Amino acid sequence: SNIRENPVTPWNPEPSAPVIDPTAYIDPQASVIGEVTIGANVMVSPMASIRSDEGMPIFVGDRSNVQDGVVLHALETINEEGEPIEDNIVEVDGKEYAVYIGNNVSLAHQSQVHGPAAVGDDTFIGMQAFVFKSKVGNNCVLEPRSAAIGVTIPDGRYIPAGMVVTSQAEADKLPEVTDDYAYSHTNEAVVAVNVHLAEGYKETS
Amino acid sequence: SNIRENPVTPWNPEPSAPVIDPTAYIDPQASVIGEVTIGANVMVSPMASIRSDEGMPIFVGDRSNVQDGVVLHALETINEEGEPIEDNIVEVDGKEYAVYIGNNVSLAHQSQVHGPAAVGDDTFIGMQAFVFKSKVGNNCVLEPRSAAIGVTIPDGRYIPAGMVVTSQAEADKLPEVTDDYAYSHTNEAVVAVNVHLAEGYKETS
Amino acid sequence: SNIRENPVTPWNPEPSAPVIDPTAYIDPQASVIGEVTIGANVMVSPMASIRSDEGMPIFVGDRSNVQDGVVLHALETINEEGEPIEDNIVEVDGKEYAVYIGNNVSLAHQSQVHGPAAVGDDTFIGMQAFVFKSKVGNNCVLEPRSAAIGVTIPDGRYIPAGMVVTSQAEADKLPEVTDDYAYSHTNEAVVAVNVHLAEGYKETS
Ligand SMILES: [Fe+3]
Ligand SMILES: [Zn+2]
Ligand SMILES: [Zn+2]
Ligand SMILES: [Zn+2]
Repeated sequence: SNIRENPVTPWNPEPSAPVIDPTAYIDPQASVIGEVTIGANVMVSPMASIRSDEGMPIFVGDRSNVQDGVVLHALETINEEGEPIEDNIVEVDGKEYAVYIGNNVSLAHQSQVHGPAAVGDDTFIGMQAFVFKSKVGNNCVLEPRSAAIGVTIPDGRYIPAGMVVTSQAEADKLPEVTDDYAYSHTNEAVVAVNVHLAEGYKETS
Repeated sequence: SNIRENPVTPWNPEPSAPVIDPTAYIDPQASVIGEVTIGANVMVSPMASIRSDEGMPIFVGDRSNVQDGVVLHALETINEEGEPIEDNIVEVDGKEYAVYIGNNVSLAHQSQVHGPAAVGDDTFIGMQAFVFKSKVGNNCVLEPRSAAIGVTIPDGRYIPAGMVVTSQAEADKLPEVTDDYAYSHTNEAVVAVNVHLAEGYKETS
Repeated sequence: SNIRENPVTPWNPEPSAPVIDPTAYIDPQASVIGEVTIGANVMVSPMASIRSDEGMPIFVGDRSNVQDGVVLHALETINEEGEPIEDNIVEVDGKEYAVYIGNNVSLAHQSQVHGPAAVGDDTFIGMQAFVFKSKVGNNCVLEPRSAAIGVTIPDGRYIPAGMVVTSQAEADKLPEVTDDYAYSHTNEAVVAVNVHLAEGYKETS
């Protein structure tokens, strides 16, 4: 089966199975393993791998999409001594996650978000982009091949294609999304399309 | 099944199934969905995803190869009002495509071509490279980790490893493939090998 | 089947099947094809592709891990005339390989090692990183999105995130891993975790 429980390990005494909204579409060639919550109208495309086997949840909010070849995984959040590793946990609205993906977020083909990480609502994570040990605000755009490592990206900023942002000083000076910016409407178009695709694929299963 | 029709959606009243030449080899762990044409002696490797579900065809010419983990997909080419989005369509020899891959083209492991895009004959798209909203000429080489976004790459040029080309002024000044260039014969060697691999894999099915 | 022989071709008269230690865990959604040796306690994750069909072995040492979406493949090592192509072969401890991955090595999500290549013991190859025509020493760290092409990386060095190293002069001046370096203990933590994951996943099969 492509939707599976995680295994018993020293930090995981009890396997967890994914909680998937009935309106989500999970492609038969995607893999979803472990403590994962997937929200309404989410599309998970072929060859995506969402794997939550190192403790604590990976959450994917409503009307988000996880495109072909995308990987979601996270660093260990509970050591063998049962103790939570606080550095590897993100907090969003009073709850703890290994990876938090907000609502209306697009994770475009071959991108990767690796916990600890949070991605705010209405954000586009571009093709082949990378997010690790970072919090990405709402209404952001990571252009294709950009990366954010170890930083907080403020709401409404974009990272130009190919740029790798590793310092908070850099992240603080990223340009703003404006109406004339080439990717300012990309995420809303992509979300609308993928919500329709998920419904159409559901009608084939 | 790993070869599948695309779904019914507002822009796609009738599902299309892939048209695949009998001499092509499609790995059982690849995915090919929707309005896709695959030519003679093409090799499609494990974990590749070719997905044509947003309108108009993805074409892969004869003796081309689509290696492990490669993604082909395209932006919407027909809006919900049935109207063609001309910005998202490429024209090659009087025909319209969402993605056009020419003959004898190598899409090497983990690369991605995202429509609208065209790739001319005898071109090598290197490992992890990225092509989006671009036309790449014939006899070109994209070295590993290069990218072409929003540009036209003239015939016979190469992009050095890791370079991300986003402006036409940059693309116009790319170096030429010459006989002493390290990748000048790479594509022809790779094409010959993959044509033989496709035949050998066909004999195992 | 996801574990398969390679095909008969002009350079490969006899198919080879993978040799896999009984304590290794190969995910059902990974692909392993051809002349491949996988050592003890190795974890091979969903969507990884290890493909040895162009001659000579791909070796993955004990307690190594091959994470989601990783690709291992190699250039042709035997031409159609039966003659070994020495440029495309690496030698490690008196034996020849197309790709050699040492013991306790982590190939993190979406990375790729393409032969000819060798990766020494206790080395971390970071997320989305790329190694091709290179020898990477022991105790090295390739940070996410780094790449080494055509070079030898000395023992105990790291490549900063996003850096693409293509010249030996560059590789010779890479910084050293020290105890205060952010990734100095990452590989040992990741190896220990993955050895435990492999055992837990084995208990589900
Ligand atoms: Fe797969
Ligand atoms: Zn991970
Ligand atoms: Zn797409
Ligand atoms: Zn290859």
